[PDB]
Amino acid sequence: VLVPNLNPTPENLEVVGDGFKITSSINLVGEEEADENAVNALREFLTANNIEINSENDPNSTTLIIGEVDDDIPELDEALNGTTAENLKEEGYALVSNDGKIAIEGKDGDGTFYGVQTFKQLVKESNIPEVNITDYPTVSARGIVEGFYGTPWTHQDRLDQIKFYGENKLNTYIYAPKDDPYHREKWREPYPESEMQRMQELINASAENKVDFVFGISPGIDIRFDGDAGEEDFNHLITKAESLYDMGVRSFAIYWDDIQDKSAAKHAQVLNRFNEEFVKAKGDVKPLITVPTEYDTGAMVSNGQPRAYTRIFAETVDPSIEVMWTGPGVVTNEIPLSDAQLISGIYNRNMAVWWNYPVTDYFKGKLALGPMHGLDKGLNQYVDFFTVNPMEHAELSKISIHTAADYSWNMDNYDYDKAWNRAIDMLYGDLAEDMKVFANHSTRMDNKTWAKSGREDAPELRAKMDELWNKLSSKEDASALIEELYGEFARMEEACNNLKANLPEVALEECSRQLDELITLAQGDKASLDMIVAQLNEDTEAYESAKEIAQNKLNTALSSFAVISEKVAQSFIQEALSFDLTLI
Ligand SMILES: C[As](C)(=O)[O-]
Ligand SMILES: C[As](C)(=O)[O-]
Ligand SMILES: C[As](C)(=O)[O-]
Ligand SMILES: [Ca+2]
Ligand SMILES: [Ca+2]
Ligand code: NA
Repeated sequence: VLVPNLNPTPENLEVVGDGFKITSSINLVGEEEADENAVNALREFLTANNIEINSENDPNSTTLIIGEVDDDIPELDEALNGTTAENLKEEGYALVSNDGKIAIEGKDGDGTFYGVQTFKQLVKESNIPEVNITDYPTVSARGIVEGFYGTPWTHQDRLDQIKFYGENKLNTYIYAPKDDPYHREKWREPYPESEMQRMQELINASAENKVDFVFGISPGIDIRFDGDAGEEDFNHLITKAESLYDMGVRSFAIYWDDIQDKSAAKHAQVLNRFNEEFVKAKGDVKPLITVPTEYDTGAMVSNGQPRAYTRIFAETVDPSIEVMWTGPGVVTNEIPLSDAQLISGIYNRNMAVWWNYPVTDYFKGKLALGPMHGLDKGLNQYVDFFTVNPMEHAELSKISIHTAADYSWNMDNYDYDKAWNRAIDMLYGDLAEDMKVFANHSTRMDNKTWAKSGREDAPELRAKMDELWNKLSSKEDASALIEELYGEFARMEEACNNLKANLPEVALEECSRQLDELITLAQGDKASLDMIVAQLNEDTEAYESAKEIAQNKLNTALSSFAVISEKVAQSFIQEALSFDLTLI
């Protein structure tokens, strides 16, 4: 039995046997000791898969042994056969499946939860490969920052995301929706009881899935620093955090991104005192997180030094506080190692990243369905906290989010093309190949001004198109390539028609306009080829009809709100329109 697709990619995986079939009922050893959340996740799986737990041990049944390094379970030590989570970093685990026994040992509880996650990905129709795995993340915090503008996620969207994060070993969710005044416009005041159950449902869902629910506060709207409105407003900040602490919040983020009010020393004072009086006082609270007013390299540095704010902020903030930045720009092609080194150097600490992809709020007509791209594979040298800013489109965000889980857990081995393919395969099953056709055309984000990021759209198709123009302007035979391109354009329309018919409403409601748009472009792309063949056949009537169709298909794509494949399927039409074979 083969190893299924896994996400994230485990650090170490060795195929050690032929694989075995899990029995209809199993022996469960260790559930009394092992991490509750981890056991609950196992039980949920076993139920959904029709695998019963024996009330009494039967040596003919499959044995599943679960626990932590701390625990003393001899059945665990036996089944692991020398493999252990003892030497592993936090969230690490060991997984051994060999000859009727599956053994999960976490370095800690989060770790046993993640082991279960790998187990659930390993098992297909009762069959499991025989493997030994030791696994642990590259980066210590890995998650989503809910920082996009436009229509907020629904409550159900959120619950589903949290469960999705847990399944793919993402441990951070920074909560900050624009339709929640208690994070900004009413930052001072605690949640009323009418909003309590909703917030409780998020806190509990997060805790169950080993996701740190980070509560992001943006006081900058109207926060006062100076004098006694300032001792007032700082105490309001404590009051709020205390009312959230009582609900179960153990992680906090304070934003200075939108304030116009701009004093590094004042922002950092609030942060430091909050840190001493709250986060250190509670003992229970994770390191404080902040977003400075200058949060991209262009805004932070000028002329080979930091700008005023950044120098003062870096000098004043406690070393234990987590500082976010977006890379070399707000939305940018890359975070090269050199940029992380620079910023990390200025702050004399490991940085946190806020990565603005797949967010599309700055160019909402296009969907960002690409992988993590442009992020240095050695980034962990200067960064120990990684978040992505997703789209308002929760369901379709899962594709790039899937790749972020792999990038941040197994950075050194991250392969953007393979990770992209794995995301669509795992998310879309039988609809995967059709989803690839469409999503391949919608990875590159570019608002034509300040914001651009992402793998280029449909690169292989781009290259074939370029080859066509090259052959045709070189008096070379392009017969076979013309045939091949007709096939690609027909395949584009076919895949989109399939997705329209078979995608669930939850995806379809996010992408239906972009599906129609790629159909229109595929049809304009076909017409474009018809122009070429017409010229080759010296059929002016066929040329003129195809030209009129191609121009129409281009014009509708340009007018529509939806945007896709600008540099490829769209641009090909304009290229064909302007091309004239008779001059070669
Ligand atoms: C600052 As933004 C990338 O959420 O528009
Ligand atoms: C084609 As590339 C190395 O910019 O992903
Ligand atoms: C570029 As033409 C042949 O439509 O004038
Ligand atoms: Ca335990
Ligand atoms: Ca358009
Ligand atoms: Na033409």
